[PDB]
Amino acid sequence: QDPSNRYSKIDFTQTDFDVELIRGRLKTDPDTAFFWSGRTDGIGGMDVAKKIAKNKGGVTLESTIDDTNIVMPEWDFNTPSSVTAWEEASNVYAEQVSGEIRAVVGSELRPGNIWENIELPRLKANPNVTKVTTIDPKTGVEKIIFER
Ligand SMILES: [Cl-]
Ligand SMILES: [Cl-]
Ligand SMILES: [Cl-]
Repeated sequence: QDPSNRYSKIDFTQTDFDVELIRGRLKTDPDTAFFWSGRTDGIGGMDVAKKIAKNKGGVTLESTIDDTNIVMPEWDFNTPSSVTAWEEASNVYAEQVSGEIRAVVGSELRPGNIWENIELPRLKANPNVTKVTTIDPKTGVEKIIFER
């Protein structure tokens, strides 16, 4: 659970996934966490979210995973173990955020996307979250979708 134990490589393509081994590495500083899902007019994805987050002084799930020396299984909608691993990592990341949260959300989302079905409900249940603002991945339009 220690955020400073963040240097030794944890490679989940070579070991069994257990989210409790990375709970500390998934911690974030307040008012920095980003989420993302979907595309607008084809524009979006994990890399657009990473660029937007880093330009605004924040982090994403994937940037946190990379920066803390974790390798996740390749996500594939038809490989159950990788679906479960990403769902659990997303849930623990979301459990631990605080303050003002941002999300790069496209107008077209995949069925079963983790944002609508896992992460956003977790954030609404998180008393430490004070605001959720979406950012369109193509246009940059921002909307406050939740403010407690
Ligand atoms: Cl994903
Ligand atoms: Cl859905
Ligand atoms: Cl997803």
